[PDB]
Amino acid sequence: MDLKVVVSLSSRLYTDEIAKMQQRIGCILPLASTHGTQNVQGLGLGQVYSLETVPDYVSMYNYLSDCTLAVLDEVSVDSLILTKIVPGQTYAIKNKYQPFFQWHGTGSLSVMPPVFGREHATVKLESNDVDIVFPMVLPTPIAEEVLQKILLFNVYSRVVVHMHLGSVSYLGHHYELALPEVPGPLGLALLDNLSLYFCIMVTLLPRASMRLVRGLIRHEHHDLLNLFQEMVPDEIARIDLDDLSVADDLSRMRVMMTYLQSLASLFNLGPRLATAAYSQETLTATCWLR
Amino acid sequence: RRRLQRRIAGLLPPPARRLNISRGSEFTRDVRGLVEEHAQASSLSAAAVWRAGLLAPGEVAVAWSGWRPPVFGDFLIHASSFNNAEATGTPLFQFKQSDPFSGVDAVFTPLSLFILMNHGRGLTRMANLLYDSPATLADLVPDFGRLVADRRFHNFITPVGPLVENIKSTYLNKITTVVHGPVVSKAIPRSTVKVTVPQEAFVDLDAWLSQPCPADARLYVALTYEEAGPRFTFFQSSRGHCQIMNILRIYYSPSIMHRYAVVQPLHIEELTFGAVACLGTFSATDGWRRSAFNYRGSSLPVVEIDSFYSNVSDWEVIL
Amino acid sequence: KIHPGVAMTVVRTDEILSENILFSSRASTSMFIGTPNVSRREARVDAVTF
Repeated sequence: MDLKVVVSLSSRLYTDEIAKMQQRIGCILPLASTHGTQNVQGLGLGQVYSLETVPDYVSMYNYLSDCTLAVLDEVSVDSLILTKIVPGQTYAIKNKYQPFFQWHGTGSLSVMPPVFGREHATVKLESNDVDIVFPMVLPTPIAEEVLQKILLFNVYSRVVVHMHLGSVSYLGHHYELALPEVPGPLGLALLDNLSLYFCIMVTLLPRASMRLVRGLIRHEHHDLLNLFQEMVPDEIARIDLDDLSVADDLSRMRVMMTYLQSLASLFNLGPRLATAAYSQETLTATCWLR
Repeated sequence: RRRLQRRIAGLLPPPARRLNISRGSEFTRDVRGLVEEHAQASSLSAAAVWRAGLLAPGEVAVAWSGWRPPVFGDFLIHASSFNNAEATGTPLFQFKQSDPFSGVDAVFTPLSLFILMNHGRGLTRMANLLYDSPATLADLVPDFGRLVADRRFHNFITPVGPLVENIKSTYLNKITTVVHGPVVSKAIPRSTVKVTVPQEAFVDLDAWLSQPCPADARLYVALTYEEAGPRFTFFQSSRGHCQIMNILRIYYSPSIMHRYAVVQPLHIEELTFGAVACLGTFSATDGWRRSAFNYRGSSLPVVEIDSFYSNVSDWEVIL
Repeated sequence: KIHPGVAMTVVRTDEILSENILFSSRASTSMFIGTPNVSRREARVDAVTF
């Protein structure tokens, strides 16, 4: 099978953009179509993430998941060669992301809208008077940490602590990420579906486990418990008055475990990449699309 | 160590990716060797089998190519639980019977699966024309009403994908369905097969919204629980599963408060508003050409998803 | 139907379907013709796309 997509530039290219883009070789880029040749419009997330001041991260996630994915290896004047990514094929993905994320052995990569500033992963192509941004790729635990930090900022907008939420921490380095104030009705719709799931959880949450955890905090202390600061919550006082029965606990768990699969799969936004055999000396890995 | 050179000669050549053709009317042997994909069914001669090359390991080669061989799950159903005038390309649904040692399964096509919903309360005209008695289908599920009443009907039915071949037996019908792979028929003229789903049961989700177009737009099934009897709708979309759950919640937003208003959820299990499952992908450009489906009397409108690629998943609950 | 104290200048635009005539001098632009190679894009399940 032959997966080569060449993108024709509508004008020439100055030498500084040539020098900048040849540094950006091997990164994951999105595409508009899956056809043979395309123009510079429709490449990158810059069409939906414009040169503006208010981002929208979840619509960027939608634009990432809806379109296909590719990798940029050969770049010259007037022309630059891309290699598509289709399910069923394996690829090599190099680690040319300037927030230098050390990759775990045989974990799973995840693409990402550029959270570390627009100017960080952007090539200004003034020759074709447009902009190409480069979507971030970083591992899945850091991905979920960034995503839940984004949504917790979106929900703690209306309350106030800021530096302890809008800045990720890694073994390699701690980073800061750009924060908007409103993600629009699509971010509110993600919070809508999250609160829908959450309120039906607290309808159907089991009561044997609360009766465990009351006596467990009053008996034991752990890193899994010291966040309560050795204080029982009030709903533990006004909930554990009831008796403990097996049948409705099983009937609660038989729907709780069904719902939590959907709640995980709602956080599957953005294409995922289950890679294999990452080497810390080549800065690449054998990957494929899950 | 020179035999290793012959081994690497026998192992090297990939499928031809590029080919500098010159003219079209010449029809060179090299472009034929690019475009010739080996067959799967041939006449029975050892020279004919050798040219067909079916003895090659895994994939076919005359003494890897981005192509997958399809698997063919086999089923057994009673002859009255199925109509032999079903289309070839129609998806099927297995209902797990309750006996420990079974042998004979229970498969429902959506036309047959409709009359498990209507009896107890156009398209329904044909569903009553083909499967005339609901009583011949109301018993393959033993306890339908209790299983709807506690809303654990979706985790009992796993989709098996589209149908291929129906050897019309007398009593115990044997059907072959593709659970996975390129859906293609096992016929001696190997004709193409197009998966059909009836039109009134199938609402588009693309044009329901009324620039990024991928090649693989998936097809989703969805069982939904209604107080007017549960429904099986189908969905075509070019989105991710993350998008499919949110846009399906927004699509089912009238029906959830419809069920909330008519039936209060007295227990804790009625709150599940059905689930979805990816039935697989197909071509996003040439998708869903309409067609007609005749029985001896009537004709329902029916879509035809052409050149389908079957891939079943589990159930993710709508809520 | 009584005039206000302030007038206006109605600007508008008009699209016109014209037939343009393209003229160029002989041997203006040398070019190079490549090799028209074919390729194999996608193996959809019943149909391949070249």
